Amino acid sequence: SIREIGLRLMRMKNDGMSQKDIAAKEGLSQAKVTRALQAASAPEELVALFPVQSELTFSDYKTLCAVGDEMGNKNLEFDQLIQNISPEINDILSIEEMAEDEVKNKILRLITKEASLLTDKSVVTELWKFEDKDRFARKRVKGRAFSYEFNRLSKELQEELDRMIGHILRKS
Amino acid sequence: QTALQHSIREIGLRLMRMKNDGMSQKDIAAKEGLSQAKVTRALQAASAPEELVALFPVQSELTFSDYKTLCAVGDEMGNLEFDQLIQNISPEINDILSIEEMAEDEVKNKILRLITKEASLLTDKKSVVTELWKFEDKDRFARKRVKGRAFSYEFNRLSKELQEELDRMIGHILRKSLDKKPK
DNA sequence: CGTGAAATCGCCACGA
DNA sequence: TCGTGGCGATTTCACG
DNA sequence: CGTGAAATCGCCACGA
DNA sequence: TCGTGGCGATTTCACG
Repeated sequence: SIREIGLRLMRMKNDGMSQKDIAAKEGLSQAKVTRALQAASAPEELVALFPVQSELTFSDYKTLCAVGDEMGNKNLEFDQLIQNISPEINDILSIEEMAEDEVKNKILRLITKEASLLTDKSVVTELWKFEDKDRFARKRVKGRAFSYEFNRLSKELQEELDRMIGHILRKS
Repeated sequence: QTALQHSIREIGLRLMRMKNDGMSQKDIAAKEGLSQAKVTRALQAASAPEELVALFPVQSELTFSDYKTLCAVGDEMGNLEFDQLIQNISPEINDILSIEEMAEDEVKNKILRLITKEASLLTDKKSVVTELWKFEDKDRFARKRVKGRAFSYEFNRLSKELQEELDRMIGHILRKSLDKKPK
């Protein structure tokens, strides 16, 4: 709600209009001006996540701005987050019982979750999914170094997997 | 009535009887009239592990030199330990009594060479780094590491071409694992 | 300085 | 024996 | 609780 | 801008 009104007032920030005039070019209160503008800066990628953007509280957009800064504010890191929970987002959007306001709530608290542990490095990439608890394949990137890590897979696989990488290097 | 030997090992026993009555071996080397050295060498063998003493057919073809390397093996392993070991080898041990031609000559050198071997693989029981392409750079590298039933490939500072290459290639390989049909 | 849920280890056991 | 699932015991790890 | 060599990390700089 | 060797600055690691 306040969001749209925000992105709408935003364009008139770049039109060369000062909050003042706008608060008047809309019959709105200057305070509500900064409110809206502020809510309009929140990280879109997350904005989108929410299925019923109408139930978002100004506090929500605000907390979102926070989950953003504390996280730097750049795309890829978001996308990193977006996926680390993407399945639960769709998971919840499957439940039927809980109201729509309870959904966003659950969803929000979720966005503050990742934000805290992923900003406390551990950039991984579950390159496979077994139904087994222990058993895995993953890639890990950190600064100027990457590494793959598998566990509990066929010795042949290991074999196969050794043989190859040895080459790609040899191809240098 | 029974007494006096030369299977060197027996002498021990007696001297062991005596050593127990609080008698310096130095005394013994005189009481009985032998060289302190040997009196220890004696005793030394008299302590060779009874069990391991067994596995041998002709304990008479056992050389001191071995006997040492035996009690050596006696304790060198906590001194359940003896039993399990008698096992792991029991086959290949007996699997040698068969072999037609060969008496107390190369029985030892194999029975031994085994008992010890399959008795060393016990006392001592982690990651295992390895290199792939030792570079020239300071900290640029490509290694494999195996801390268990889990392996992994480590890499530092490399051409984004290299990554993708693997990235896609690893996925290539992985994917190969499985395709279901029909209808 | 406990806590429980999630990733892991440890060890048993059955088929090449 | 050696390799690989399974399943319970234990370590990790973010909270309260 | 040092103490140095080697393994890593900071960051500044150079060519599509 | 971004992706890549370089070398100083520092953290790792096994001992004495």
